Amino acid sequence: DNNFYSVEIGDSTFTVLKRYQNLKPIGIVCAAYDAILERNVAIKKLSRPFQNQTHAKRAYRELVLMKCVNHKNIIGLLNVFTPQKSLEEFQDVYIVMELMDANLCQVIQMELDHERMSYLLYQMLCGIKHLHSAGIIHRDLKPSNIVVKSDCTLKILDFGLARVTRYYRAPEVILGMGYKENVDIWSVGCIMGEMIKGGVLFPGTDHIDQWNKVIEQLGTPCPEFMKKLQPTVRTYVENRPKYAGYSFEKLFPDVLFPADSEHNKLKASQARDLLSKMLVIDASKRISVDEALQHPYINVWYDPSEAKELIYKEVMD
Amino acid sequence: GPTRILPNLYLGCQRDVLNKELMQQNGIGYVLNASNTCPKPDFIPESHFLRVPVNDSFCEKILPWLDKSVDFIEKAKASNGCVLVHCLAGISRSATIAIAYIMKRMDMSLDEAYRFVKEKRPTISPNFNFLGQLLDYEKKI
Ligand SMILES: [Cl-]
Repeated sequence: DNNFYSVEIGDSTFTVLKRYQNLKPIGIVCAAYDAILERNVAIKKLSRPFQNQTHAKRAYRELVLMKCVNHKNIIGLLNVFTPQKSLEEFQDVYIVMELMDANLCQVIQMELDHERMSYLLYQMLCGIKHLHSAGIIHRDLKPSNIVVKSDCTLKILDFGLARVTRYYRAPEVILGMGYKENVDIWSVGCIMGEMIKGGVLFPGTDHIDQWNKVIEQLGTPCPEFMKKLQPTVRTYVENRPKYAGYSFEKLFPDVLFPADSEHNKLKASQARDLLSKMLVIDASKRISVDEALQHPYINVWYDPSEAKELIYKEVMD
Repeated sequence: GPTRILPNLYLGCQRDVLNKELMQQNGIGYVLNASNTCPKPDFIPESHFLRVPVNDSFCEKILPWLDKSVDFIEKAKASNGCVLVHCLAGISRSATIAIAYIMKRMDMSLDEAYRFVKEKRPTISPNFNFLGQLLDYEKKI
């Protein structure tokens, strides 16, 4: 398809296929109407993604991953193009995806029952399981890169890090430890917690501060865990005041949950239990995504009866 | 632009050094570059500059370049010069060297010196590898 036009969106120029109509802003991403599919879509511009060695490797991975992965809780790729005609001309990539109605930041902020929180978390966990099954650990799961539809369907937008908002990263990442799949479970816990509490669990402007909120709430890790850290990280961490932390009953009381819910005392204890197994500093004692999906709080949703030449190269497929 | 930490000592990122204008306004005479990749600004005499060739990682050792680093800052204040300590972002590597410098000259501990720099440049967040090393440096002093 070679039919291109241009529109000024805010400070940028989008130059897209004629099929994408009436662009409105929401990378820089605008919304459009796809005349050939008769639905709204999102168009994300990647400008000079090879502006350097880094943008290249992140863009190429995302671009490859987006093309070969597909699952219901991962945002769907509809199209990929470049308005430029040559490899020399080559400047910008456009990614067309399906368009949701809101990001998880907004949704967190709404008034949610147990049924909806459970469903969002369940979807999150399936998205992640699918990623791990493909050998992809996300390591950067945040409410801002998760979007949800009006009817509560949840899609994960990105594939995470290779290989500023730091609030959802696992202790392993701050502590320089090795990580495994259940790293992503820590992020889920943070999100879950945020949904119940009504605000970020561990809000901080740097590593020190992050760690602090973490230990102030969950308690200083035991000596066995301290010994797992490399010498230097260990000397810094063992030098920080000790904290007893709080039990999950005190961190997540009943009152925080929506008030007139059928069976909420049981539902709140299920939620607290799940949290208590997710917000666990020692990753070797933290639950897995598979165990999480089987947890009483989440398992209601299981149904037994159902189922730069490179970049440019990759854009022209 | 870059953050004044002390009189004659600035802490910044590579976009700061590469900006001729900003650099001319502050008086940036010297450069302590704390990265392997960030190049010297076309306008700084070699002798007025220093690379501390380190990466921002958990395995990098920035402790053995400390002494060198503080001297270079001290030396440049002796000639009555103004030093910019930077790395790619001025968040981790360069902030670590600035803090070491604060610890030494103000007889401050890591906690105190970190807070001193942090109040002036709130985006600083050196990794725990570097902070552990700074505790080790606290001892030497
Ligand atoms: Cl940095």
